[PDB]
Amino acid sequence: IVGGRRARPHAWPFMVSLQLRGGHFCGATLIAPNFVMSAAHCVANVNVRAVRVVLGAHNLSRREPTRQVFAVQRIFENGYDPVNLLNDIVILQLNGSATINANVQVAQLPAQGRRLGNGVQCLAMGWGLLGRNRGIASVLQELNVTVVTSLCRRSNVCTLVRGRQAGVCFGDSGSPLVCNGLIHGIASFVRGGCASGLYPDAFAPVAQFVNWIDSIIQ
Ligand SMILES: *[C@@H]1O[C@H](CO[C@@H]2O[C@@H](C)[C@@H](O)[C@@H](O)[C@@H]2O)[C@@H](O[C@@H]2O[C@H](CO)[C@@H](O)[C@H](O)[C@H]2NC(C)=O)[C@H](O)[C@H]1NC(C)=O
Repeated sequence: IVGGRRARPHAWPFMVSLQLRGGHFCGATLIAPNFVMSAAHCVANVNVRAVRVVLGAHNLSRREPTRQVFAVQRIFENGYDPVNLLNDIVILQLNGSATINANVQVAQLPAQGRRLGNGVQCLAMGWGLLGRNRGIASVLQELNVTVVTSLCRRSNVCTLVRGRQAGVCFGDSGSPLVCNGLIHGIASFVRGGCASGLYPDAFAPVAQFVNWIDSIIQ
């Protein structure tokens, strides 16, 4: 997240960090005790059996007892198109079920097909790069963004910060976009580099995949 701010500790208990030996590489959202939702791009070229799903985290640089770590048991895809950057969503079934508490919670999803109008206010978040040249964040970052339909296709939910350069960046892919209390997007891709101030950030439109999601998590 470029130009954002540190989130209050555990302000978003549904926020997930996907990690590999080296550490954080993508975000995710807890949508049920044993299911997380992320971007298909995140697991396209990675050894799923090596991925660690970290719940209840805030500062990735410190050892946190509030954390709960799981492995990926199964993957559910929905037609991800790596060339056109479409259907960038995947559901990862965990090797166990999370203990729901103050630091680990299930997110609320929108109604199937619900679209967001131009002007909707959302909150983007993630442990991605802090700048168009700053590196991965230690403390979870959040950012106020506005939904825009221009310079965006109907197959995406896009957002833009006006009056300054800010937005999601590398490492934020798969992270949730919260709008009106519901997870309406999954960070997918940027254009013109991070926080260009020109191209809106693109997210997978969660609302379009609700019936699919529900068929899997019950
Ligand atoms: C910046 O964003 C915060 C948080 O956004 C809201 O909550 C998110 C979880 C998501 O649901 C978004 O769609 C929401 O817009 C805004 O904080 C709210 O501020 C109002 C007063 O302006 C207050 O009454 C609410 O309780 C706050 N909500 C929360 C959860 O903190 C804030 O207004 C935004 N600022 C700007 C200038 O956009």
